[PDB]
Amino acid sequence: MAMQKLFTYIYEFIEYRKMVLLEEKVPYDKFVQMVLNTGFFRINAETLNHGIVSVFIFGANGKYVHHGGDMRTLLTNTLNEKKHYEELILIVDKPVLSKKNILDIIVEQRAANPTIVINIYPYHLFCINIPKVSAIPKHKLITQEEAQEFLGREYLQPQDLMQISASDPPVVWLGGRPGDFVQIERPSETAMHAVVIRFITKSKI
Amino acid sequence: QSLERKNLLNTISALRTVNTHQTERADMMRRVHASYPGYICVAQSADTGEKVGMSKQLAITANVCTAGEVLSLKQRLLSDPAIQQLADVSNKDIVRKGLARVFINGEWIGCCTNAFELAQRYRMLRREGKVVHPHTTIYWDSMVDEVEFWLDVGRLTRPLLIVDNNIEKYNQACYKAAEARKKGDKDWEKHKIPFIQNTRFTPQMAKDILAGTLTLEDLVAQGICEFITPEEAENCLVAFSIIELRKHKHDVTRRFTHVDVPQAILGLAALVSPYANCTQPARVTYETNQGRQTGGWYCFSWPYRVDMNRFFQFYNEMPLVKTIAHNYVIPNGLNTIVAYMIYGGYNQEDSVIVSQSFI
Amino acid sequence: AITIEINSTKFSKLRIPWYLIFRMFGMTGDDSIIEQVVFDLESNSLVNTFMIEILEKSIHVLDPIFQPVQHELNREKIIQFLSEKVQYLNERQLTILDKILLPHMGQTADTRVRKLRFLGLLIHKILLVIMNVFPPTDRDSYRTKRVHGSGVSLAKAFKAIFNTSVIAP
Amino acid sequence: MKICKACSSCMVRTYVDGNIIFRCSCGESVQGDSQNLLVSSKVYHTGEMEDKYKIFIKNAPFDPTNCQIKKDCPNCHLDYLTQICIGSQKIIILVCRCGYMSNRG
Amino acid sequence: RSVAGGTNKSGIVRPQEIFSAKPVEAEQSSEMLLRLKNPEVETNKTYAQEIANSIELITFERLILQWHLLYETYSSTKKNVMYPDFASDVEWMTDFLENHPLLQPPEDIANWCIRLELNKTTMILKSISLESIINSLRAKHPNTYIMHSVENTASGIPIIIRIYLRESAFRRSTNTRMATDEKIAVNVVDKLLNSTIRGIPGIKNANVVKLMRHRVDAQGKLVRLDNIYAIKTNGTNIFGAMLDDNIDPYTIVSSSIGDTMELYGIEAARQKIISEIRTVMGDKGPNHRHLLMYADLMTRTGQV
Amino acid sequence: MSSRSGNKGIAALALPTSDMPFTEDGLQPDLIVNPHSHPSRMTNGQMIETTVGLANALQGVVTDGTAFLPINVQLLSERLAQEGLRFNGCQKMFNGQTGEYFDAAIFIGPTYHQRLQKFVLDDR
Amino acid sequence: RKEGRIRKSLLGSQVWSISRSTICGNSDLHLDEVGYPISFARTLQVAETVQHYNINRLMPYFLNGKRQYPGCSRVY
Amino acid sequence: VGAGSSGGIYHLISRRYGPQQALKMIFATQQLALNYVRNAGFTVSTADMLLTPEAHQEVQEIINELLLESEEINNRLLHGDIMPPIGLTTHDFYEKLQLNALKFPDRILKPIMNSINPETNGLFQMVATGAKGSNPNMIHIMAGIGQIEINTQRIQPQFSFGRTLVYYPRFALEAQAYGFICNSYIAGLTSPEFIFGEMNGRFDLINKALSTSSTGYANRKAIFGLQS
Amino acid sequence: NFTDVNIERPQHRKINLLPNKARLCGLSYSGPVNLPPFQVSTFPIMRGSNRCHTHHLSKTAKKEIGEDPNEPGGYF
Amino acid sequence: DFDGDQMNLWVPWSVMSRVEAELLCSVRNWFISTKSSGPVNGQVQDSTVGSFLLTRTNTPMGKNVMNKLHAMGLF
Ligand SMILES: [Mg+2]
Ligand SMILES: [Zn+2]
Ligand SMILES: [Zn+2]
Repeated sequence: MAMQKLFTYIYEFIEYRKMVLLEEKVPYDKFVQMVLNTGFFRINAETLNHGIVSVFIFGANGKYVHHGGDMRTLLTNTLNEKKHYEELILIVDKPVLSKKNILDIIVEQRAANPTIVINIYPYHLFCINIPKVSAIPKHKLITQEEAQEFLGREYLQPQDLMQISASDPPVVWLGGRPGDFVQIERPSETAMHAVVIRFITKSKI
Repeated sequence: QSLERKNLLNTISALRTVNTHQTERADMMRRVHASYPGYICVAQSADTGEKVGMSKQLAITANVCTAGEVLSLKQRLLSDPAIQQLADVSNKDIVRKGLARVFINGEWIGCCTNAFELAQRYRMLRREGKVVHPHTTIYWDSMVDEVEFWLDVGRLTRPLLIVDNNIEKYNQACYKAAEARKKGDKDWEKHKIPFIQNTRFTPQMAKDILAGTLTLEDLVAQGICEFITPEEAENCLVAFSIIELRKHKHDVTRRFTHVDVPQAILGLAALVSPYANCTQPARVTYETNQGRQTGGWYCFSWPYRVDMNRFFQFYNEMPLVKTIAHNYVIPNGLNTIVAYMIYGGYNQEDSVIVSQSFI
Repeated sequence: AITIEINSTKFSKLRIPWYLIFRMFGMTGDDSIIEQVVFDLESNSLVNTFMIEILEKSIHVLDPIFQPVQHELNREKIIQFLSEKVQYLNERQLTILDKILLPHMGQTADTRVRKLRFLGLLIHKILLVIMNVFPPTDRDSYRTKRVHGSGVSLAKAFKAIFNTSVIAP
Repeated sequence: MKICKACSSCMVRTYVDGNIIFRCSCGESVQGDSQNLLVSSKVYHTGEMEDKYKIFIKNAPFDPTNCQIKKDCPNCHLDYLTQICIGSQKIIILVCRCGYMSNRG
Repeated sequence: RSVAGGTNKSGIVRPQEIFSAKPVEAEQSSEMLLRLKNPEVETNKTYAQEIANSIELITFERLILQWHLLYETYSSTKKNVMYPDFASDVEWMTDFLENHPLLQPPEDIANWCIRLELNKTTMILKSISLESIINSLRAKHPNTYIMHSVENTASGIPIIIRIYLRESAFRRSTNTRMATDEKIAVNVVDKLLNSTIRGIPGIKNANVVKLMRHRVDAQGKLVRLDNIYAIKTNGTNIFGAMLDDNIDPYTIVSSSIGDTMELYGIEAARQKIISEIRTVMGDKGPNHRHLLMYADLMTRTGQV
Repeated sequence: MSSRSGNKGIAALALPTSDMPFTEDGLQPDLIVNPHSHPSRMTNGQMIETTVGLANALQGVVTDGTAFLPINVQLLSERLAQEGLRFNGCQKMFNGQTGEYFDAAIFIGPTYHQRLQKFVLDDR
Repeated sequence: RKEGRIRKSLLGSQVWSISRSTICGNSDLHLDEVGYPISFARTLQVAETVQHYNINRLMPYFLNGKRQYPGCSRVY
Repeated sequence: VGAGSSGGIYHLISRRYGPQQALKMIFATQQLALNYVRNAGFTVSTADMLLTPEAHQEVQEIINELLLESEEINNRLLHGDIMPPIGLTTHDFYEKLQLNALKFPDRILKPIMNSINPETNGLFQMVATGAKGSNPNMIHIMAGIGQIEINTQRIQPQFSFGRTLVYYPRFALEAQAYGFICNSYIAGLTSPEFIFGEMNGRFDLINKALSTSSTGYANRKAIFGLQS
Repeated sequence: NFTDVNIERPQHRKINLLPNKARLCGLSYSGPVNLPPFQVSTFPIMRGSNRCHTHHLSKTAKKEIGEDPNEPGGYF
Repeated sequence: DFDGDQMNLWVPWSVMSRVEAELLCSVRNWFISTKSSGPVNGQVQDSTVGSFLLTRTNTPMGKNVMNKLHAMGLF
């Protein structure tokens, strides 16, 4: 089911993000037990810039996904810890994404900490190795210098480019922030593969 | 609509046209419904545009009924001892005693102990033709056990030749053979008689019709043919031709109530086409459209009349291969000599090369 | 719920529940009203029981428009509320009703019982169709069609034109 | 069904709380026996067709538009029998005027 | 084209689904092509068939002959005043009680019972045991109590199960207290009848299809394989088939643009639009670049 | 122009008498209809009508060709043979412009044709 | 709607200097040739501005006028 | 040389010499073909569509095989041998079982080709060279129409309950009652066979009208979303 | 209430209005209806009906008044 | 087709529209289909069956040969 796939592929997501785990991996039984008891499983990883990315895995029937007060408490407590906190990732059931109160607390604490990136994603984002899916063309983030020279040669503003959501599964796995540029190598039945650059825009939900 | 005088065919088809006034509904109302044969020409319709199937033409024998004497038949039904009035039977009696609801023009009057018996008795009274008018509709619904009598205006009727069986004698002989077999006789099979079914129409009647001395009214009054409505057509097993009736002359498993004339399923415009059943039916529909837009003697009073966009063609010929339609509409067109051949590529894609001298 | 709408200049856009029309016509008892549709109350078989439960749920459904009279057995109250929605006034609204409700059965007060029996039969047939006992009526079959020309078409147009040009002034 | 004896109406259920108590518009109440506990039910595609076509099957030997087959009637010994194919299960039923019905279904 | 239920591809229904960007639920001909994990078992048609059977969604009401929402409670210490027809259940209701000492009827029970009769023909047809049904119902319905008969007996004795509602389910309706206990009890029947006993949700059917595929050999030749078996389902659930271990999760092909977009992203949805339009165009379709114009226009914003 | 089988056609060529093809007996067409107009639309009634009318003209009769009357095209072709023509209604034919005979015998005969009242002077 | 100012008057147009007729086959015309009847050829006109390089070519048109073909009927 | 033939000679002439050369070559080769038939002659006859008496018997025997195969399926229905597989009801299984049994074999071309002289038959040559017509057209004219199918199913009993037409009994089991036409066009259809062809023929006319209007509304919405 | 009715054959100012006269002159082939008995109304008549002047006429009789002897009528 | 079809024809009178008509909208530019990238035009009907009759190896008269006069007459 969703929990075992999420458990096996969240670490593939962390490795694909070029992140190193601060803690140690627990067996699957311990993970599911901790999800059932605490209501979430928190995985902390460190980026190349020594920033901290915390991954929260919320069970379907946990208290946090139902009552916004506990979500507020958890987020406010973790965000006040003495960590660099490059990003916060919250993995929940897809029906939770349609729950207005949880979204309200997410956006409220996002406004409370302008520096920290807080993102909430469904399970299916991390229930597979997204970059290894055949139907997904190879995405890669390009630096602002490469994007700047490409736009200068093309006489384009970033807003003229085709757009891509920051919540797109390949972009989530890449870790692309809004305002960044992602180059896609798409297969072509007319040219036998092609390259486009898409502008990353604000995340959905 | 404006009477378009393209030809006599256009006139009598414009007066024979029935008008109905991107969904499944649009598809379904334009189809050839299985209730059409004999009443609506299965070929005639528009071939282009949204008017496909929106225009319906009466078949050749199809007529439109006038309102019959509803009250006379209603009093005959009420006075019938086989019908029990509504004030005498309750709903509980209806379901318990197996009574069938009797309607006249959709108005429920009385109930009967046997729907089939009532329908057959009144169909016989209609065949004889004095007490029950031949244009009345007597429909028995075997699925809900109702007998409906219809005499309202607007019914489509067509005459159908009646087929008669010896099914009563066949049944009696079957019982006799069974009883002989049960008594122990070895030759009980000799008691069985062959089943016979036929129409009473004889070649003499055909000659008399052609001679003019026999009319349809005489055939109806003699019990040879009777008028059938789509309502009653749902109660009929019709042999599509005298060939099919003759093939099953002794088939007790296929007992027809009527025998059809195959040309009756087409209208005048469709019957103009010769060997239409040897052609794709869509082309016969194309003929129904095109036969009504051809020049000719569009109106025999043309010089007295002042007309707009009316074309009078000097020369008309009877077709060398004529059809039954030309007995009723003046033939317009010519028996051109045509060569089916390639001649220089000038007749490609539905073009024609014409003789300038012929023009 | 089973709501019966009569299309008329006075009666329009109103969907009277069926039992109300049955009670306005007499025989206020709901058991006999049910019998008018099921034809037998002491009968087995699943179609009859399904009909009875269907009619029960129809009776008990709260009509947002006919809330006060949903349970009333006072026939005069039903007729009065109908009149305001559309004893001498009690009769007139009932007298206009039978003329506009199944006129082919009759337009006089001696045809109310047969009108109710026929209406019960119609409801029964609709319920048989909803039970998949029978298919819907074929909209293209010619058993249920009529062809009208000249005589019928002009007379109805003459009838409409006669009052407005002769009688109306 | 429960019909109010005071006014011949239908009494609603109002399950309260361990027992059924039928309630009318009169305020009349008759409670209810052990057979009143069936709140709802459903039987799946079972027990139909023969009763659904009871009138039609009874009328079949007399309808002249029904297909007939060459087969002796075991009851009255007619070499022809009326053949009926009803339902999506395509149930063949052979009936005769005498009353033979061949109840397979 | 067919007009059968499950896939309404008649007329212009499918092009409108593509061009008007209808969501997954609005689709009437959704399909998935699932590849069996690992290529050696791929050629096994019997293996592919049993994976298909395990994938088809099995709803509880599929296994049920009849059900009756009764008004009766069970305590095992009282008379309980049971329904006269179903008072014979107490012969095996006591037998169940002595066989399951760990599942005594609780005190918070209600008097709303749902007696159902299982279809043993369907159970053996899909190879579903009674305990598999019982475990599925308890896992998904924590606010009910379930008793049942014994499944080992032969024909003539039916499999009977009664779900007894608990008072916990009724207390959740205070926010919508206009609905009485009857409406809640009937409501839980619909939820209970639609509980998933087996299969992937949304997979109405799963048929084994023979695929044409290419592969590179040890010699480097590109050969075309005609012995490859895969599962073609009615209905789309990419996430559901992704969680299945018997399905290659990286080669799931759905006919839906909406499900491809939510699961895979805009670039995969853009490729799905091309493939979906090309299916409609037939074998006399336009140049491929005209399909790129449609898909790139429809996906230029990051959304379909 | 149209035949009674619904095969419409636009007249685009007027050839003089000397330019029309003619048979060995001097029979020449009024209309030259492409054989490619037959196979797709399957207007076989027109073919059968021409076959029957070839024998009708030589016998000096007008025959009933109503739909659903019994038809035997083999017997109609045998009737053609009995009237002195070939089994098919095909004759040796000469090109009018050159005088050369076609290698194939050409099917030529009387087919009833109608002028549809759509006029080019009205349309243009 | 389809008859409105946008769809009928703006996105479409009624135009001058245009002819319509039934089409028919001509195997003696090249694939990029169209057979234009002479009556329409005199109705529809081609505007030729007179200069030194075309004055001699345009004179036969001008002299023919409406009487003879190839003619001309207008001068600005 | 055909129109729309990718990789044909005119496509090649366009690729190497230009589309104007291809247009000039289409006209020039057209004149050669037309000037050849100016001497060769080409015609179609009623005898071109006529089967020999031996081939007509061969076609009759083929159809009798299809009717017997349909008849045996009926006998399996009379005795209840029709066992529908999972996913289909008995009616659905029977209907698809009858459609398969009433399909014409490939060998129906054998009597047609026996009667046809390919080097001289104008009807065959028009079909065989791709000029006009198809093999099903030739079989329908010469051998038999076969089974009428509307929306990949036989004629539904819409006349009444269990009746397709007034000419057939209720719950008729003969294949002819449901759109099987044993006759060919040359043989002439009977009245009920002609009616079924009309339903199929009118169905195509309706589809042509509805498709053009339905595609037109989609075409304009496609234009406005893409024109920029 | 009205109880006196008689539709009369079409009249021209009174002379019998023949269908040809109505067609050429542009009138309406209508007949008066009576409703003491009075009449202010006219009602179009169907050619060929018993209320038409051509009901009883034979082929030659139809020819003398200018009507088509062969057409059935049935129009207004 | 030629079963009654009508087509509009307008002759460009302006110099700009005439230059455009000749260089851009000439039907030589539509010989290859934009939709399918294949050729649109070719032989139809008589020329399709006449090309087969011309190029077939054998006729019923023997070999498919013509003398010099008829070979010249084809051109
Ligand atoms: Mg055309
Ligand atoms: Zn009461
Ligand atoms: Zn018997």
